[PDB]
Amino acid sequence: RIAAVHCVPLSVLIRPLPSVLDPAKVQSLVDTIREDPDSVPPIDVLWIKGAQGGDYFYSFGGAHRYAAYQQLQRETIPAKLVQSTLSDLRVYLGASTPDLQ
Amino acid sequence: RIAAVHCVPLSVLIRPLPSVLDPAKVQSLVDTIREDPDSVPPIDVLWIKGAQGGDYFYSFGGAHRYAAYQQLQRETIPAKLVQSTLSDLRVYLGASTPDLQ
Amino acid sequence: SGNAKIGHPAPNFKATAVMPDGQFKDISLSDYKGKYVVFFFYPLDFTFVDPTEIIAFSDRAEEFKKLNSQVIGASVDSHFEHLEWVNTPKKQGGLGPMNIPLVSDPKRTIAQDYGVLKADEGISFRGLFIIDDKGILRQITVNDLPVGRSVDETLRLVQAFQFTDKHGEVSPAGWKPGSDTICP
Amino acid sequence: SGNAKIGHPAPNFKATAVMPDGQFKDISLSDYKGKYVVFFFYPLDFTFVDPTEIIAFSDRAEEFKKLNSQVIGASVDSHFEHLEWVNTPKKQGGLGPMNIPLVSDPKRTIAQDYGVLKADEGISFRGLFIIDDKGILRQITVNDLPVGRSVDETLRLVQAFQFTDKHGEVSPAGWKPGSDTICPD
Ligand SMILES: Nc1ncnc2c1ncn2[C@@H]1O[C@H](COP(=O)(O)OP(=O)(O)OP(=O)(O)O)[C@@H](O)[C@H]1O
Ligand SMILES: Nc1ncnc2c1ncn2[C@@H]1O[C@H](COP(=O)(O)OP(=O)(O)OP(=O)(O)O)[C@@H](O)[C@H]1O
Ligand SMILES: [Mg+2]
Ligand SMILES: [Mg+2]
Repeated sequence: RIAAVHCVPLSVLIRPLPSVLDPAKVQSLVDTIREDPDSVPPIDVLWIKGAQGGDYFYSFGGAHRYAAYQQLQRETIPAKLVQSTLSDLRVYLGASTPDLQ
Repeated sequence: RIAAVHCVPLSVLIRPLPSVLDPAKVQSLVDTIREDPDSVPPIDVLWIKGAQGGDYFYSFGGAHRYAAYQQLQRETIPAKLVQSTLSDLRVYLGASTPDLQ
Repeated sequence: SGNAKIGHPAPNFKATAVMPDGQFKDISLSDYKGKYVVFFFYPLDFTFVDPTEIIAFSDRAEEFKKLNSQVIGASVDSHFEHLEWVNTPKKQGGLGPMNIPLVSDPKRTIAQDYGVLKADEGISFRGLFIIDDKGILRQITVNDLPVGRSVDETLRLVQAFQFTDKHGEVSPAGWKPGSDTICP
Repeated sequence: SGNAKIGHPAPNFKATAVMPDGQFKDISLSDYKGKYVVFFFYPLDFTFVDPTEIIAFSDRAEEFKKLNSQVIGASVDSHFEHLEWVNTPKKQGGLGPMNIPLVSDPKRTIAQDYGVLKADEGISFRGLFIIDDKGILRQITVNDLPVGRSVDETLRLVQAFQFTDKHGEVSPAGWKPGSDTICPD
C-alpha cells in the first residue's frame, strides 16, 4: 500500500465485478459517514498503469462503503492505493482484462 | 425391435432417470386408457441381458403412460421390447450403468 | 484431451448444420464472432430418452438472443439424421421444430477438439462451452451421460461474463495521485 | 487438459489441508470413498475480492452433508496461508471459520492433474469437479476467473447423479417374455 489515505474520485473507480448490496447496510454506512467518518476505514484501490502510462483505478471490495458515498453524492472516497500490474488485474478479470493504454 | 406388443408388469420396469409429471396429463391418459386403450400406443422397453443371463427391462420414455397405468392399478402395460446390449445401456447411464448379471 | 483452453481462442470448426428453417448450411464457429456462443454437445439423435434439454435451449432461444448470444448444438450424427429428428413429433421422441442450428460431427473431430469424445462409444459427452464475442473460451461444462444441463445456469454464466466484459470498456482516469490528493 | 476424465477414477492427490477445526492434516481424495465429493479450485488466498463463493459453499455445507457429500476447496497457496485467511475477519476480506477442508497445492501438481492450471499466472482456474462414492469423475465445471460457481447448480447435479446411481441397485426381473406375454386383444 502507498503510505497515506488518498481521496479518490468515485467517477474514476472501475468496479468490474457484481456485488449484492443490502440497502439497510448502505443506509447504516450513510448515517455513520455523516456522523463519524473516521470510523469507516478506507477501501482498497488497485492503481494500474496502462501500456502507454494511462492511470486506472480498480475497486474489488468496499461495495457498501462505495454505495454509501455515491448516495451522499461525495466527490471522493477515502482509499488506500495499491500499486499493481496488468498481471495482477488478470487474476480478477481473466479474458475480460482490457488492453489498458 | 420384437414384433408383437408385450404386456410388461409395471413392477419389472427400471426407470432410472427422473421425469416431471403433469397430473392433468396423467389423468387425461387414465381416462383414454379406460375408454379407448388402443389409441394409447405401447411404450418402448429396452430388454438387456446381464453377464450371467439375467433379464432387465428399462423404460426411458412413456413417463405419463406409465404413471397412468399405475394410477389405474394395472398389472401390466403394453410395450414394444427392444433387445439391447450393455453398451446401449451405457449411452443412457454412463458411470451409473450397473454391472448387470 | 483436446484443445479447448479457457482464455484461448475456442477451437474453430466448419461443419454441416441443420438450420432453424430446416435447410443445410456449412457453418464455422468463427462465423459468430461479435456474438457470444453457447456450443453444446449431446451423444446421439433418436435414442429412447426425450431430448428435453435440446428442446429447452430451443424453446428459450429468445432469452439468449436478448443477450446477443447464439446457441448451437452438436452430435456425431449426420445432418440428414438431425433433420429427420427435427421432423419427428415430440410424442414419438422427436425434436420438433428448432430455433437453433444442429451441427453434424460425423468424423468426431469437433468432439475430439473440445475434449468431450467418449472414445470407446464414439459419441460425445454432454459438454457445453461458453465462447465470448471475441472467440475466446470462457466456460467449460461436461456432464456424464445421465444428467442434463440447465438453461437457467447457462444464462446466469453468459450474463456474468458479459457484465465484466462491459466493465472493460474504459479509458484513462485523467486523475493523478500525489501530495495534493491525500484526504484532509 | 490433465488426467481428469469423465467415467474414470478421479486423479488422487495427497496434500496438506486446513481442516474445519483449524488443524493441518495430510489428506487424500481416496479418503472420501463411500461419499460423493465436490472438489473445487480457486485462484488465490488474500486477493482484493471477498471469497463470497467459498463462504457460500461452507455456509451451506449442511445441504451437501444431507446428500452424503463432502465439499473440498483447493488453491496453490500454502496451508499456513489458508489458516491465516480463515483467521481473517470477513470485513477485512477474510474467509472466517470454515465448514470445509482447504487443500494446499503449492507444487501446482493437483491443478495440473485436473487440467485447470492457468500457466501464465501459476494459479488454478475456477474448476469444480463432482466425483461419485466410487471415486469416479462425473462432472467437470471450469470458469474463467471473473465468474463464480453456484451452490444451487452444484446440489442439483449431485442429486441428479445420485438419483440415477441409486436406480442401478437392481436385481434380475423374474419375468420372461414369450408367446404367453403378448397383450390380449
Ligand atoms: N454503520 C456501519 N455499518 C457497517 N459497517 C461499518 C459501519 N460503520 C463503520 N463500519 C466499518 O466499515 C467497514 C465496512 O466493511 P464491510 O466489509 O462490512 O462492507 P464493504 O466492504 O463496504 O462492502 P462489501 O463487504 O459488501 O464489499 C468495516 O470496517 C466496518 O467496521
Ligand atoms: N389423453 C391423452 N393424453 C396424452 N396422450 C395421449 C392421450 N391419448 C392417447 N395419447 C397418445 O399417447 C402417447 C403419449 O405420449 P407422450 O409423449 O405425450 O407422453 P409419454 O410418452 O407417456 O410421457 P413423457 O413423454 O412425458 O415421457 C401419444 O402417442 C399420444 O398421442
Ligand atoms: Mg413421450
Ligand atoms: Mg467488505
